[PDB]
Amino acid sequence: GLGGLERFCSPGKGRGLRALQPFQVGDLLFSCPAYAYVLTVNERGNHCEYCFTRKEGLSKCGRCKQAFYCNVECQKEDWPMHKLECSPMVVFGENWNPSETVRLTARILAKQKIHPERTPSEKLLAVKEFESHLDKLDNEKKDLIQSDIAALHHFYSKHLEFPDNDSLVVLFAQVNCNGFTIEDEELSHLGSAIFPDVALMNHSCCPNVIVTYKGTLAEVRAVQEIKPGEEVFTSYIDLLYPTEDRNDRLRDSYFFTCECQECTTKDKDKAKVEIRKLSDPPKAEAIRDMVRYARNVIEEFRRAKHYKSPSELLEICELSQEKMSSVFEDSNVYMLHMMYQAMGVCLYMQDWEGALQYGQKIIKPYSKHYPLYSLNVASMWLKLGRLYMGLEHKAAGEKALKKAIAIMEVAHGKDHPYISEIKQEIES
Ligand SMILES: Cc1cc2c(ncn2C2CN(C(=O)c3ccn(CC4CCN([C@H]5C=CCCCC5)CC4)c3)C2)c(N)n1
Ligand SMILES: [Cl-]
Ligand SMILES: [Zn+2]
Ligand SMILES: [Zn+2]
Ligand SMILES: [Zn+2]
Repeated sequence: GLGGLERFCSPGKGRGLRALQPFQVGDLLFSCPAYAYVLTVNERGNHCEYCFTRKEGLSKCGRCKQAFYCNVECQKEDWPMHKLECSPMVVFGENWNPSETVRLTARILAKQKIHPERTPSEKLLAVKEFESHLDKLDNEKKDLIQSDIAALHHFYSKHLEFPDNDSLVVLFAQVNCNGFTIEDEELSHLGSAIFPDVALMNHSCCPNVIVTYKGTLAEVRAVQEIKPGEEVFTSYIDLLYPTEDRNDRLRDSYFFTCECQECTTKDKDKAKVEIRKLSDPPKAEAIRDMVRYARNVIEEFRRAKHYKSPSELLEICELSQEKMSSVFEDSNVYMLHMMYQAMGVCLYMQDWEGALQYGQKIIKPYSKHYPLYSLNVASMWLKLGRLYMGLEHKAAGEKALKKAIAIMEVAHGKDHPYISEIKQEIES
């Protein structure tokens, strides 16, 4: 997080990261070891707790029987963090339920006790310097923070020395906006982590780098050419959506609005909210009304995922698209969102043919709307590839897997484990 790069003051943005040497597409700018990290509960059996390596036959922790490790080195090395939960899981059993944010924050506190001094993950930005945005948080968020502090005390009281409430409020607020989610090759949620030097990068909607993970190591690779003196920009938000949506998301979490070329011009708003070529052109009240509808349905579906059944979820996706299609083309990003969700439901039901059908409809417009080396696009191709291969559509499967590899070679690097894994899926 230092070679050929420096920390600097980005005008209008704040502290950021600047290139001192050229980078080409695919080049590693830096990697950043996790300051703190946690494997999500639902991936326990499938990944090592320490290093996140996926493989069959992982060795169980003999003390709690809940954690899984590659070997005794992984087990020994994870202990300073694992010790925060090992006995507590035995004590609490099925009542053990700290949120992932609480789990990550407990680790931060343990890390601060064992290694109080600057770590390699903090070459340019320290965890203590993270923005909390505490003065901008509403009462609901502050209430949620108090519930996290209560939970932290409740589940970890035998294993941490707690700072005072005011300090923990700041730390939870910092975790809330600075934590990264680590996702696998299909963008499935693996865990949460703190990558301080990665957190230094400012936001653009035409970013020049992409963040990926090799185990718990964050890696930062160029997705456009970067010249000496140029700022290194990552994206904090999902780039599928139009300018207002993007900025609503930025405002919600980080209390700023973007000033990049995409946001200034809004040149891709029309193509993203692609309107049908009707006989009578629609009127702005009807566009505005359908946009509002779409955004509300997306959000209602987000919640519905927790309590509704799979057939009810598909019905929502189908009905939403039927209503939206008065005004929107199928390549419209809001239509794609719902198809993407319907694809998710099919994969969950193990309806492999139905999932393939949705994926086939998503992929080409989805790829046009995202930047060239989007992990969202790579993930979609990978899912198609695997669906095709399972149904013995070999040529289509090879082709989709190779489209995924093409993106991933740039984003993850050519020697990444995922690529070796996917190349073996083709050679098979
Ligand atoms: C006016 C202005 C200011 C700008 C800007 N770009 C950046 N800024 C500054 C940095 N700002 C923050 O408030 C902030 C607070 C914290 N972090 C780091 C986390 C970001 C999210 N990720 C990830 C979070 C979750 C997972 C998804 C990927 C993003 C973590 C580090 C940044 C305003 C710009 N273009 N304009
Ligand atoms: Cl977003
Ligand atoms: Zn254990
Ligand atoms: Zn391991
Ligand atoms: Zn922007």
